Amino acid sequence: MKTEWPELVGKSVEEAKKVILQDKPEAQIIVLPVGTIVTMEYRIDRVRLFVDKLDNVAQVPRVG
Repeated sequence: MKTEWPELVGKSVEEAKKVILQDKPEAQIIVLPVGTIVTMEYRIDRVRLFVDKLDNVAQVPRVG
């Protein structure tokens, strides 16, 4: 199972969603500002995108 998407740093949310859904059709994609604190529970189906002021992916997306 692919768990990380280093190739998406710098890319838009639209691009990131297209790629993650190709790779991971069940993905629940969540978009948060960089630095947002999340709760600890694990979801194998979730991929969070931490984005910058311009809605570009700012750090490597991972499952969880």
